[PDB]
Amino acid sequence: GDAAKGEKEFNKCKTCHSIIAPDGTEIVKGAKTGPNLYGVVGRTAGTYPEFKYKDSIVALGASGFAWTEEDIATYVKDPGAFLKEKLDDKKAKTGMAFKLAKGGEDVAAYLASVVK
Ligand code: HEC
Repeated sequence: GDAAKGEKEFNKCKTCHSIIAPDGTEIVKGAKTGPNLYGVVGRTAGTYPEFKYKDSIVALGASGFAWTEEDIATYVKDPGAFLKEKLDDKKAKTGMAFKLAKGGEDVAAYLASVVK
């Protein structure tokens, strides 16, 4: 995907999220309302350190759910619904009170590029 467009598009992502360098330097000085996305790619979702997740997203992760580029790209288009679906649960609420039926694709590539 267009990692460059992903980077630009990240202007929205960072409203809640951020991206951190391996050493801890706050590269994307965004918010920390959502789990800092650096290294989301391949991660077992709800398990990033120092982040107050919910039961749903954590359980999804615990069920052996890993964030692929595809999954990430899809998620942003239908968060909450994604959880509800894959967890086969009704009460699978998400903190992400935001959706976007675009960006996901390029942003996923950007995240994949960023995990260095
Ligand atoms: C503010 C509201 C936003 C915006 C604009 C975006 N996200 Fe995203 N996000 C947000 C919260 C509060 C949470 C936590 C969910 C929970 O219930 O705990 C999330 C979570 C994610 C995740 C999950 C990652 C993980 O499991 O560790 C992904 C993936 C994710 N959000 C990605 C993402 C992208 C690519 C965005 C770009 C526009 C984006 N979010 C925006 C809150 C918010």
